[PDB]
Amino acid sequence: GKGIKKHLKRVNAPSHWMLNKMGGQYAPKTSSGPHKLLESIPLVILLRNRLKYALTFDEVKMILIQKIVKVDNKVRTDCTFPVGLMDVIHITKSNEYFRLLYDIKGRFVPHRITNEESKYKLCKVKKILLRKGRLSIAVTHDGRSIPYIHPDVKVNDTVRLDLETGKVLEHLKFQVGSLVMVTAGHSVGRVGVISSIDKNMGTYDIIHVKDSRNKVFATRLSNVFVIGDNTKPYISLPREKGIKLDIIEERRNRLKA
Amino acid sequence: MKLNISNPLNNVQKSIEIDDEKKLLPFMEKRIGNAVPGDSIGEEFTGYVFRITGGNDKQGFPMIQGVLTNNRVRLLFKKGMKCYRPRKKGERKRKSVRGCIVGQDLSALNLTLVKKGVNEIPGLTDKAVGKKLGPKRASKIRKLFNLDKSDDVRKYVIGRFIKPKIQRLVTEKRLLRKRNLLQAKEKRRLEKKQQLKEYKQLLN
Amino acid sequence: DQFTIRVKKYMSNPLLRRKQFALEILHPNKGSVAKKEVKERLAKMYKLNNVNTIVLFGFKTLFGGGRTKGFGLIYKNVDAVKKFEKKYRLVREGLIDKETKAGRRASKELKNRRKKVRGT
RNA sequence: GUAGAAACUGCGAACGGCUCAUUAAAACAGUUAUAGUCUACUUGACAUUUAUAAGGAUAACUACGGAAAAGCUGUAGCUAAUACUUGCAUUAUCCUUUUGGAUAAGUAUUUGUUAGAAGGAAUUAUAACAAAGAAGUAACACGUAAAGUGUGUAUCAAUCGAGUUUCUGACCUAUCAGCUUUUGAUGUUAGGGUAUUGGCCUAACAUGGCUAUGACGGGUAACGGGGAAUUAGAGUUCGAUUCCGGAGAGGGAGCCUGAGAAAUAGCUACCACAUCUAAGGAAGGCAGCAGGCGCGUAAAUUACCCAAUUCUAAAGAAGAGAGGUAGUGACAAGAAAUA
Repeated sequence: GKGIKKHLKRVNAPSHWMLNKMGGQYAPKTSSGPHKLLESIPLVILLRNRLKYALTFDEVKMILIQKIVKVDNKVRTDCTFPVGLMDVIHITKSNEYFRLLYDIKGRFVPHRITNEESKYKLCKVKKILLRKGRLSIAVTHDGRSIPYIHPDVKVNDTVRLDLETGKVLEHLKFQVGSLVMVTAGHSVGRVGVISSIDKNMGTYDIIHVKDSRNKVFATRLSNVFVIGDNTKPYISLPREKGIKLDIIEERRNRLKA
Repeated sequence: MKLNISNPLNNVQKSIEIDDEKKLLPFMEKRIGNAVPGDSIGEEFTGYVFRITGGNDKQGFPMIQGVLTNNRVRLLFKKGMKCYRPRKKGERKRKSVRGCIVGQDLSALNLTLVKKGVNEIPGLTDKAVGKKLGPKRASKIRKLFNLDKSDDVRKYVIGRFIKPKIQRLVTEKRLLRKRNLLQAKEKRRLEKKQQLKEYKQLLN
Repeated sequence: DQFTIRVKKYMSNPLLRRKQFALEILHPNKGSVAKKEVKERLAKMYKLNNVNTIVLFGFKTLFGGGRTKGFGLIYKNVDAVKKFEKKYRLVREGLIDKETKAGRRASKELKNRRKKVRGT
């Protein structure tokens, strides 16, 4: 037959998964869920190859059996569960909270997060639908459906979704001064203020983003994520703060120690 | 030749082994389900009537009720056909089968007695075996004993000491499940109403 | 004999009730020291009253001798060892005995046992 | 309470593995579309026209049997189920104006008449009226804060995918120059069919469509690509073979179940082979892993294990010739004795 493929070859795995060639012939195919396979990482990899808590898949299963790891404050027990771009995974045993982010290089890194920030996740809206009764519902990057959004929320906006109540608290627009983070581009993981946008009739829309050091980089509209206004980010960025350094000064300031 | 006679009322059966062709001649050209006077087999069988209900041909190929021939045929077998066991879902197979008309080919016959005669047969109508296992549904127990909804029927289950458990009970956990569903629906409607109200209030 | 322990990337793992680390045993001009000695060595290092809560694996003596790298785990207790660790490792440690070694004969027997061919 | 053979039920077996025969604008690759569609598991939302809980019927099993033989099964008797099947409040709207009165009640899908947050553009979302209208909304099982979960279910959305689809890109050959068009060739109209668009098919109609910028043929010892050898730069040759896509399971065709197959360690038939037979009849598909014969210049063990990687399940705990380990191994590659 020709049904859905259910295996993932090790070399065919996404690059940011960052697995070794000789470490077996297969990679864990993420179960279908809230995030795309390419745009996410299974929690098996998250806490075997990143947190190093478990050194085999079986120990990953042993961890997951105890309802101790919660993705967005709800217990998850699927080994190949897609965690996705930004969300709060809380481990109760060590009482630690990680918000998943990108880095300037473009891999998925857990970021240590305090309790007050761990109940406060960001969701980039992707679609605005209206169902029966003229009730509007937002489809977010998280694969989440939020009914009864404010009318002022637009298609590309980003809402602060509270983890417990699942309700939006406030939304951020996509003006030319809005802080943004690139999610899949050549400049994945970069953070900037959106210098400008341009609308292409019937084709991809490009936006040019200004860095902290006045560095302009362009990207497609489909893979940007508003993370705040001009004032400041609404989350805590990793140690590079989303500032991608050039290949020269990166070596230069790595050398000095 | 090996007439397997069954009394379903007593749930008991007897194997009669015969060889003479004139003895079973009256059964010739009688399709399945036919009632035939079971007289010529022997003196004791005089009086009873037998319902022809199955058989197996000389090569062991069983009989059916559909194909009304006197020999073997092959045909496709469905999932719900009564002479075939599928190995996987939706699998169909073509197998030989022997027609319902009975002739001088059957290596075995299966018959049931329908009408009592005048004699008695040892072990065929003397003793009887009951259900051999009681019903499990509470409705079945309630119908068998006729005690309506007066009291729990778990005290009036038949023994093996050890009793099978009864389905479709009136357990307090069942009642709790129903009330939990009710209150879940209620609070869901309540949160719907308040969230509609807050949407209306934030519209302006 | 005289040797020294060196423990690297030591991190607590409450999720498995373990603490994970890598061990290099420096024994210059001396052969490889068996696992028992390093066992009570780190037992007194971490003030452990019991030694069977130790699992040691992946000991490589390196080129030229005098060093040996490896991995070790402590456990909260024997119950944690039994719960969170594989049976081949338990057998290697010696706290349980090996199971029946029929192997793939089970597979061939299970294929011989075709459903409703053996009434039992 | 703990378990629990068998069996019914559920899920999977459509993944994986192997091979490269077919295939020359086909497949494939980059680039699009799906405003022309389907989509199990998983994830998020969320529902409409006897009840202190409804019905029969069956496996396992019991006993009587047949056949040389097989994943063969006949008759009689019971019983279960999350197998199969029936079936029980409420909400919203208008008026005096917290409150009292008054009014209305089908999810997809289909038809007809209208109004009309987003897209690039709507016959869009949605809404109104008139007709139909599936399937459902728990007659189900275990227990978490010093009320939860599992299983199942309508619709939408996401996700894992898929089918079609735009543009562009291929080796030799003209001792292949005109092809296609009754028998669909090119297009229109209407319909049928499909998950959807489409000559995909049917009917009517028109005479179109491609071609020296090589059509149509022929050849390929041709699966395509990522890639490999050789390279100063150009180039030339190779790519069965780690990954991706395609195709196939001796050759054809047909079909059931299923979300997904024109499946082949699923079925049906024919052709070619070929096994057992008491001669009546049964049963088969190593281009899966080993291994054998044959062919050849030309290629390994009828080994061990699920410990790692990962998949399936009723999902720690079972399986997995996937895969890993070792054996044979002067295919290649690296270091390096004979002082």
